[PDB]
Amino acid sequence: SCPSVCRCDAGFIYCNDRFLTSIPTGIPEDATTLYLQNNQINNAGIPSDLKNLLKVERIYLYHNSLDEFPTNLPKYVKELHLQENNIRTITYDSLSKIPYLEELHLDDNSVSAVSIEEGAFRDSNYLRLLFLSRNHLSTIPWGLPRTIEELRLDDNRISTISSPSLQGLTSLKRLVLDGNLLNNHGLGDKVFFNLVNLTELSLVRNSLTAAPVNLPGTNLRKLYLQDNHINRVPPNAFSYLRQLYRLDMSNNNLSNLPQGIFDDLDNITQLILRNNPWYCGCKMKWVRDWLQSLPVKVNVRGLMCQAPEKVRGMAIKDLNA
Amino acid sequence: LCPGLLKGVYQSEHLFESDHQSGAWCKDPLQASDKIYYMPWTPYRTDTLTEYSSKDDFIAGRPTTTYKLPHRVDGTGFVVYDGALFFNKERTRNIVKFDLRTRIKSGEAIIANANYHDTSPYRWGGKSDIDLAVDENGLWVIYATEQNNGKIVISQLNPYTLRIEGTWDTAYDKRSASNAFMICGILYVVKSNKIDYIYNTDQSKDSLVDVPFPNSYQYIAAVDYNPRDNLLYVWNNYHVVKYSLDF
Ligand SMILES: *[C@@H]1O[C@H](CO)[C@@H](O)[C@H](O)[C@H]1NC(C)=O
Ligand SMILES: [Ca+2]
Repeated sequence: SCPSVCRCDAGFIYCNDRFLTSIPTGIPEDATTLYLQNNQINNAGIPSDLKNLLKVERIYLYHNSLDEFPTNLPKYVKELHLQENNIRTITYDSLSKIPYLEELHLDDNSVSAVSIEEGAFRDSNYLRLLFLSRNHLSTIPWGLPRTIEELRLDDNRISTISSPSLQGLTSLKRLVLDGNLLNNHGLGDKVFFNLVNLTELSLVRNSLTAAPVNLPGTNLRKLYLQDNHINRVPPNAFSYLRQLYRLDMSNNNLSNLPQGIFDDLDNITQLILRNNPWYCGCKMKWVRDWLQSLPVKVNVRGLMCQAPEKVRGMAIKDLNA
Repeated sequence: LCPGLLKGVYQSEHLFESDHQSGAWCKDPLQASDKIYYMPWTPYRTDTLTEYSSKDDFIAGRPTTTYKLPHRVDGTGFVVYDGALFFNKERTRNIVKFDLRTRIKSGEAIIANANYHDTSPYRWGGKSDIDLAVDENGLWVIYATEQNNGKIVISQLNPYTLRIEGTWDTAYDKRSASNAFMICGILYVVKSNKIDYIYNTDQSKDSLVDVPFPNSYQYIAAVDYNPRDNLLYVWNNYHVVKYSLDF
């Protein structure tokens, strides 16, 4: 029941790694999972009859010649892997052929800011996972489905973020924004505020010069802010983040902390503060007292004096004056 | 020094129950140390290794340090060998050589024609498409090629030059394997239940076997052999345990 070139075994059709420019037409109707990666397949090699495989639930098509978003896919596909492809335009039509899509990976493609037809996602209402790692996005799309639960936008050129882009994504749980070009003015007022179910916020390797305020503390457990160039921390940045049990701020330019910002971090467990230029003045004395009052449960790293030179390298909780 | 031909595998220790169902753990069998390295499995999110100073401090959850890997890892096939970690970079058939002391990747190697990313993982999946193994003969790579029809294929790999130094085609399907490990150039295929297949590379010959393997819990995530104390380091459904071996 299988083509000559590919090899099929109990629902699993192996057509991967065969120099395929086109998809075989003679396909088992009882198909379940498809392997078509590492071929030369572009958008014209998709038959119209492919649509009628009502039992196909996972499709792997990474590393092909898809030079835009594919049509004629099995109506009931739940997992789609389109990475390492040359994808540019994304139409409403294309996504609407698979509204029962649950999980989407678009790593290593050439998708940009406006490259998505506005309102394309208005139909895919099962879409829960979204991977835009390594694309060409200069901003964040507005018409994203509420059903989105994860969002990876790592290694793009994201510099600016409007509020109603992320508002409406209450199902959003993890928000990954590594390697983007984000500054505090590039941030929305209360753009993160409405993500009630947000759990992780990862903003590693950006250009932030201050700790962001108006963060949702309803479910935030882990907050990542490493590899930034942060000077200040606004007194209300960690307010109400009482479920925050993890927070990382390594490699920043932080010298001093304003008084009583961690009063609200009740459920904190791990606080990593490595590679920071800590000055130990009268402004820093409040920390020392706070460290000693701390339950033994919570671990803290990278909290040592670099300034003054006299007490450089020395642990802050041990000093007199 | 070859311990002998395997006669039986039995549970020995139960360290604790982790909060992740899948993952892997082992030691550096070529280092005289009590260092334990620990990597829990989360798909598309795995890029770290936590180092522990001792067995007691491991159970207490008292880590020595954490290693941030240059790439993601696919499956629970990682291995530590002579102060250097080896793992499978996500969505690729590339094994990454990672020097733990200087904390730099010192190289990389492509495992020719390997199926990857849940194309031929183990039974339980989790991108187990590539599993690394250490024995008396050196460093190995266990995978499945599309030419060998998804059935287990083993190659001997130079840990310092990352060259493939020989290949053997077996007859056991990798999707069937619950895991696998190497001893004295002898392959041990687990089904879960049983070791129901072995491959002796010295002879380029295989044989069907029937050695018991503890079904203590169902989700056998990882199985890695150790030539130093001659043990199995197994992760089975949230549980961190050791198996003893009968020779
Ligand atoms: C958060 O997740 C829960 C899952 O039980 C869901 O019922 C709820 O609608 C989500 N949003 C909010 C705001 O609770
Ligand atoms: Ca193994």
